[PDB]
Amino acid sequence: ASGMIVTDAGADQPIVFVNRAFSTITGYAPNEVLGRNARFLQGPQTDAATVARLREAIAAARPIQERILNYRKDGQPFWNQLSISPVRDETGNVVAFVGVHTDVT
Amino acid sequence: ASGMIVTDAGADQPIVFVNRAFSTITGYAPNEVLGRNARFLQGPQTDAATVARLREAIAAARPIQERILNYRKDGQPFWNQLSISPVRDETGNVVAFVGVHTDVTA
Ligand SMILES: Cc1cc2nc3c(=O)[nH]c(=O)nc-3n(C[C@H](O)[C@H](O)[C@H](O)COP(=O)(O)O)c2cc1C
Ligand SMILES: Cc1cc2nc3c(=O)[nH]c(=O)nc-3n(C[C@H](O)[C@H](O)[C@H](O)COP(=O)(O)O)c2cc1C
Repeated sequence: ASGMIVTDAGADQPIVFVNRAFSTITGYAPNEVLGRNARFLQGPQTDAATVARLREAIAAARPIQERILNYRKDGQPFWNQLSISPVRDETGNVVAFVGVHTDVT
Repeated sequence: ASGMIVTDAGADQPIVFVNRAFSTITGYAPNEVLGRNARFLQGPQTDAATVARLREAIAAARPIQERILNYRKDGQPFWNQLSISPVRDETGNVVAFVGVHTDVTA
């Protein structure tokens, strides 16, 4: 099953919602991630260039997909196939971001 | 501000998340809507042909935009500029639906 992360659009894109599969994949319960930026999933072997592409895409509200090394709550690394898209209203304002992720280890 | 509704993909699309603007626009608190299909926003002056287009688009997981007459919790009508899109994983599976809505009553 594919995880889903919804964040606010501004400040530092705090997580406001995760689905069941997010917890299955990452080992984190919703209560311990809500209000945090999803970058806590990253760790020592995460590719910095991949992180920088995500950072630029979110800043510009551009859709992006990456395969990124993430870490479960218990510290185990896994390959996360991640897609992020902005959610926009009719006037083009960004309301939220939505991420979908799949463990492709 | 623009409301956002997230629903499950399956089983008549129950609401799983709303943002604060959803409550400002509709008068419903999250507790009052979680687990329900968003059609409780409709009422007797809602255009049946618009509802049909929504029904067919959601069943097909096709993005759709419509202006639809909706009703606040206490019954006040408002025009809802609504856009609904599926959320897909890399294999194309629909994970959720996301709706963004604005009160465009003149
Ligand atoms: C909706 C959404 C979902 C995200 N999901 C993930 C994720 O699953 N894994 C990850 O490493 N980063 C994820 N990110 C990216 C980080 O939150 C952050 O944007 C990224 O690391 C770049 O920013 P930084 O350089 O400030 O950390 C997500 C971001 C958004 C907006
Ligand atoms: C994510 C999402 C958000 C929705 N938001 C609204 C809304 O704001 N107003 C509305 O009248 N219907 C909304 N709907 C549409 C109804 O939930 C429903 O799909 C539509 O009325 C057609 O179905 P029916 O004939 O089975 O009621 C939304 C649906 C989804 C999936």
